[PDB]
Amino acid sequence: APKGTIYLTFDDGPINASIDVINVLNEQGVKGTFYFNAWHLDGIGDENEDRALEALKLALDTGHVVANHSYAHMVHNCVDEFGPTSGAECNATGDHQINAYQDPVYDASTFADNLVVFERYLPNINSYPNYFGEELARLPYTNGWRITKDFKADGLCATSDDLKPWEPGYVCDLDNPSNSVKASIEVQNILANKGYQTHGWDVDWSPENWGIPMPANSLTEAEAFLGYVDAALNSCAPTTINPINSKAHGFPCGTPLHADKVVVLTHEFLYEDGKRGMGATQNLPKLAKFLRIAKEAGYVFDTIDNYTPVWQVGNAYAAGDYVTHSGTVYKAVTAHIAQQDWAPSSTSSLWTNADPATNWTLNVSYEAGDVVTYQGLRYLVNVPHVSQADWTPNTQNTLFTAL
Ligand code: NA
Ligand SMILES: [Zn+2]
Repeated sequence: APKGTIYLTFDDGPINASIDVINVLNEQGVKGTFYFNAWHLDGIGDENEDRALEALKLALDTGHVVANHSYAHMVHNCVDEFGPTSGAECNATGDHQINAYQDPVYDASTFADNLVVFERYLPNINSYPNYFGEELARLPYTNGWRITKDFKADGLCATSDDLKPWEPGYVCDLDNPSNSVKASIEVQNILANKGYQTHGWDVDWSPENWGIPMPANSLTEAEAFLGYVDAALNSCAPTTINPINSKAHGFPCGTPLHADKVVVLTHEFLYEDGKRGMGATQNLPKLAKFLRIAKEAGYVFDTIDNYTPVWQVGNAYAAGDYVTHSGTVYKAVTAHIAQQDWAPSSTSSLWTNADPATNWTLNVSYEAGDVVTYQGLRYLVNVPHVSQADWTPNTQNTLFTAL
């Protein structure tokens, strides 16, 4: 059995550099998960991106998973009026993380916009089984997680209302997080209610010297980075990670679904020869070498659509095991072997729904203290129970108390 599973994930494509990263992965059979921003398809993302559509097609045609990172990386919150030059304008100030989330309803809606743009540029995108745009997301800047009803985390220092973490006077108060962080938490919850899972990361393959003129050249070496992975294994890395704005607060250390897994965050723009350094000439070899020695160290590589295992006929499940089935998270009621006619569902006796959503949902094991939303109103669970269709919170006064 493997030492563990690494989920190599790439943020902020599709850009020209994505093609070179993908090719490297393909020559070793490794599949990645790509958290894409469609504004690069529109040509306003201030990267080398004339081949962005080519790169999206290549990701899909060679089996990589495409996921939702929002249309424009929240850059509308970086400028007064979003437009074709906002990306460069925000790159000039480096203020990406300041007021990064403002109106959570609007900001969450830019994940929906992202999908509309993908489906205009690639009309058959939903005929690809590896297109997970509607089901997997990651918030810009934010190591926040929405995995199951009992597996969630928020980056409480991820973004700021004024000061960047290194400026004099910067403070993060975990009991009074920034307005930006509070808005981002609401974004997480909106997406969970639309059926997304969101995944953060354990380790960020990033420049070791943010300060040199060509920072991409300081990308950690393959051997040293494997050391970071090894150290992340089963050590609750999302909470121990540095810098402060990268921590995932509340992450349930030791949760079984994270056991023996390491989610790596990196960015394809770090693997390009250009304004950030000779990332292609120096860093693509580090990537290729990482894949080789990771596999030799006993690791296997997988994509985020398998982080929660997909339900499969014939597999053995223990009580408490989590799966996804047709995109929905379920928790096994009893140990059993899966059979084709008894799949998870809203009426299954073998599974309960354990999506990280907070809207009232059928076949959920509700506990005292849970709060559900139903017909626009909030209800507290009074009596633990498994929900069912007749027990809608507005009419079930024994089981729910309106807030
Ligand atoms: Na889902
Ligand atoms: Zn990003």
